[PDB]
Amino acid sequence: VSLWETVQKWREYRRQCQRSLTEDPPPATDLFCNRTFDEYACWPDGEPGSFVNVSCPWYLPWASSVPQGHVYRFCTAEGLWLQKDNSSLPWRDLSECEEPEEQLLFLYIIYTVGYALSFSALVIASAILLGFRHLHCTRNYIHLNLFASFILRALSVFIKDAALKWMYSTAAQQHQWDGLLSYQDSLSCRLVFLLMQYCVAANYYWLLVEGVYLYTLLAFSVFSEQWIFRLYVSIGWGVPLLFVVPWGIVKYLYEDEGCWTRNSNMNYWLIIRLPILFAIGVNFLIFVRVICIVVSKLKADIKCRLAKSTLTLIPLLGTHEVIFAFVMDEHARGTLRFIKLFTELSFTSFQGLMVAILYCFVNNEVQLEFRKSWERWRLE
Amino acid sequence: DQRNEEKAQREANKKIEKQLQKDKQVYRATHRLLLLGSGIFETKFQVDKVNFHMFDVGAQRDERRKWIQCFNDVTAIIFVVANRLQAALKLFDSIWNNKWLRDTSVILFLNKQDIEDYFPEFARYTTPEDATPEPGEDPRVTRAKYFIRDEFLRISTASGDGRHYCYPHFTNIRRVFNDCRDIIQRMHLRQYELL
Amino acid sequence: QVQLQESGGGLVQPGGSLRLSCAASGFTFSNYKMNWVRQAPGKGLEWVSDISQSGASISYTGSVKGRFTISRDNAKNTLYLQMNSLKPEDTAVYYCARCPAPFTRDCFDVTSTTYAYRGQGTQVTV
Amino acid sequence: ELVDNAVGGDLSKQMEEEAVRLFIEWLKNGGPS
Amino acid sequence: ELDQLRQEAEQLKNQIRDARKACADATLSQITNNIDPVGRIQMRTRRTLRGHLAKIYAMHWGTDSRLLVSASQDGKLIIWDSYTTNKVHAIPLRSSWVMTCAYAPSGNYVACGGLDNICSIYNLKTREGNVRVSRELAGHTGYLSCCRFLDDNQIVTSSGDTTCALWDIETGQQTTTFTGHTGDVMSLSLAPDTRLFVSGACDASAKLWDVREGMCRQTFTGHESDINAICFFPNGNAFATGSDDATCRLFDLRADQELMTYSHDNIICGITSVSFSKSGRLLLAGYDDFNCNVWDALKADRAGVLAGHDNRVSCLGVTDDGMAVATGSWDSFLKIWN
Amino acid sequence: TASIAQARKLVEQLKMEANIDRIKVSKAAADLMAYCEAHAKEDPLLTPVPASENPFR
Repeated sequence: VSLWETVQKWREYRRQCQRSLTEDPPPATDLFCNRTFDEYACWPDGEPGSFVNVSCPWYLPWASSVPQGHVYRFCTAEGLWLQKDNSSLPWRDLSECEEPEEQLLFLYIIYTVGYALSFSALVIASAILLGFRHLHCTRNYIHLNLFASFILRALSVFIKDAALKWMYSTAAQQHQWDGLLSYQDSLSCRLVFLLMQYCVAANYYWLLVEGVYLYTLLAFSVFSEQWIFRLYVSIGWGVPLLFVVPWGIVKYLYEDEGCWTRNSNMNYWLIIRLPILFAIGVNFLIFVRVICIVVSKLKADIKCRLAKSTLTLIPLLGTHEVIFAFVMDEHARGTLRFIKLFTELSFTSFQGLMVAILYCFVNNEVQLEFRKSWERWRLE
Repeated sequence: DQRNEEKAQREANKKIEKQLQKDKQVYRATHRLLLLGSGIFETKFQVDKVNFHMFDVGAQRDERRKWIQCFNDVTAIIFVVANRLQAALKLFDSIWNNKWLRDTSVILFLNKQDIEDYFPEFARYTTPEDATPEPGEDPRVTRAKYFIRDEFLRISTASGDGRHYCYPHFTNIRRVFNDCRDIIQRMHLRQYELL
Repeated sequence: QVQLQESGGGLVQPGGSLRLSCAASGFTFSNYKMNWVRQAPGKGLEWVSDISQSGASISYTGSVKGRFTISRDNAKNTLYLQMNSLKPEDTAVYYCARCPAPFTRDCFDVTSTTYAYRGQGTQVTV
Repeated sequence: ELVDNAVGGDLSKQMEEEAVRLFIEWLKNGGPS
Repeated sequence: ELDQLRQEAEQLKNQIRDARKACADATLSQITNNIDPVGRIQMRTRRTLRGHLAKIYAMHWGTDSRLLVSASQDGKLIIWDSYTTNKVHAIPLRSSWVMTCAYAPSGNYVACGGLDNICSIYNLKTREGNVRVSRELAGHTGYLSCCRFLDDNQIVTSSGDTTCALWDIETGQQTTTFTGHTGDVMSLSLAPDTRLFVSGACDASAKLWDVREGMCRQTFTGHESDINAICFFPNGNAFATGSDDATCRLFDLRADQELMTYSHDNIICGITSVSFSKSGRLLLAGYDDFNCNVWDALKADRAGVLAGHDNRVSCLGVTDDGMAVATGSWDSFLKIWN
Repeated sequence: TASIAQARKLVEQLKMEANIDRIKVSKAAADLMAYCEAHAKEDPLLTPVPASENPFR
């Protein structure tokens, strides 16, 4: 099933029909219902008073399931067919060959709501961090870049949603096939999806960058600040682009078939997929080391403190992403997939909200700054 | 005139900013330490490429309240001891309960292992059997050593609240190095609000 | 003008109930954690006891446990020390002292090189 | 495992199937309008 | 001998108290109630000098008012340009700890005192090259708390082992020594005629010192705790002192006792620095609860609060022309207020 | 004899300081009030200064 393929097949079928129209001789001398083509089925010479049959046309997607049907019309004695109504076209017989929504709808609604809520919370959090100007620090730079990466991912998914929604159903109900085909040829499709893939890869690598920075501070504790910060920023923005660009070149040159959303060959998509897995694995390793160190310091009550620390740690590092990516994949073959997909979608969509919420409410420094500034504002 | 002076001021300000950046790098590399048992004596050393400048007060008058306030910025205070023990305990309590020293961790060294007369609470004392006594010694020395350590711990635990910690040790550089690494790691965990 | 005066002391039979009273003039009494410091002859100054801003937190030296009682009244603004069952080797001059800042817990007044706010002391002979 | 990519592919395929059905209906009902 | 001498001292102190009480006819509030109050004027931060790393312990303006000197604990002495927020000269310090800085009235000399018992003098002109240590005054045995210049050649220093000293630079020795207190001499201020310098110490004593004679003429005992910082009234007839009992007191030189006390019940933190405005109707006091309350000097009211800082304010300076107030705190920021 | 020597210096200082005259408080307080009134015109914190004269703007 492909709209592009269907349009090309229909146009070729129309051309072949025109060829038949060109080379067919005149009918039976000289009163006959005229040879015709009603843009679905190509008709031969019609004898007056006969039902005339052609195959169910090959350009249909489900034509091979009903080859035993035909189309039929009746020619009346006046040299015009069984019209049955004056204004309309003659009789037609499409009956011989004519032929989960709720789940995907609900998933679409919940992730769009999660991304919108996360987008608003992160925008407010970013403004709060920038405005105070006293929390300005290197880890706060890392947090600001992480929040910006989440904002880019939300914008990318909203742009993909708008472009895709406009593409198929809305344009067809507004009956804009010339425009739909023009966008199909347009490189805006060949770039929006690249932007979406770059934003997702940027989000995962920024999660890695914050994890490596935390491990760097705890383990090593000695570094040169300007070079290290430039290196982290360069790795976080640069390397997702570094992986995305060969995938884009491979897709554009080798396939470029319709819009890229199909993701037909898995081997080509492996190139982008594997670095995300590597980032997830490194982040999980860092998580295990940090949990070990925290437990050792706490031991040197305990369950409650450990539970609070691990719960706070999981949104900022993607432990849920690690477990879903590897354990809950189950060779990507499990039925009742919906539950797994629903849980993963909710966690990913709400991760931005959870990370923003921890800083907004739990963080003592932010709360103290809010109280101090609010008191000054109320006084003056 | 004006263009030349503004451009020259930009160049001078940038040169001074670069010098401050170099100083910031070396300053963050440095872990200051305070040792209290020329007005100030400096001991510089490095263990595994990490630079420790240790400062010992020189000819400073014995009243301590004014000048100690400057030392809140330090990473850790090395506190070495040897009715002398009661005076050392009162001093440690004063350092611990100060309004400005709440962020500094105190590292404690028990030099000159011991007495028994000054402490009539010592007769009711039992050895902490969670702790491992160092072998080849005197049970009275071990009992007194842990007794003094427990007195420092009871002073420490009063309104500690995790702002700063006390490490008790026995008699040396590696122990200070490990304790400083511990303090830095606890401080970083506090920044991320894991603890 | 801040001065701490001490009334009492003198010869006592060993074991005798001798009381030391410190009178505070020149400051608000209710804010300062005030302590007793004694100097034995031929010996540096050593802290004895302290009582907090209210009268709740009371501490002693190990050698004087259970024999000395320290009590403070705000209205008569007096630091009152009660000594019971005295001993001849623990004879000394007794200095009333004040920790130097209001509303705090720490103190730095053991210093023999003229801490600025202690009293002048009374000889107490056993 | 990119969760959004997987959701997007399924949603796009369902939408595409609906679009093809609409196109076939348009051809039958009107031709080029 | 001690008992009779103590009795004589008690009698004489009683005579001094009785004499001051007889000379006391009123309070300043009784006569000055009929003046218009300031009302409230809050100030706005105009400049923010962020170049230091460690805490800013002391700042000193210049007579030009274009330039201020600030000393941190990271061993950096920086001569800021307050109008165009630039760093004119940044100087390395031999010792990390520096508890005072002083800038000369010629703008050619910068004096910094630390815990290292060595006052240093930096020449600024230096046609040969960089700013460099020229002559260092090393006589004290305690620490150096504050230092001030009389001229380019003679500098008065307040030690921390009770002895204020007057220093000559080109010789290098103490011309005279002042031995009055029984405590750590925290801060000294200079009279506008530069003949008399008050001294603040930790025995709650303020003393008036004559520079050429070397004796303490008067003693002001009105505080309950140690005196952090002291500032003259800008003519030379009174001065204000800041202490750790949350009291700023105004002391009179010729009536020899305290005119007024600035203390409210909501303030339980120590004063770190006191300064006056240009006219003297405003008394500026840095406090330890992270803000700088402004006091109406004749009416004992809080005119306003300077609450921009985030940590303990350590130093506070007012320009000679009175245009701005620059506070320095332990968060490594100099905020300039108007 | 160091203690008694310092105490003698303390007594001599008290004797020297006791002798000096003391003006009544009202006259000196009037002097401070007059100084504040005289210089109240030119005080940039007491009397507000617009953006024109202000170098800090």
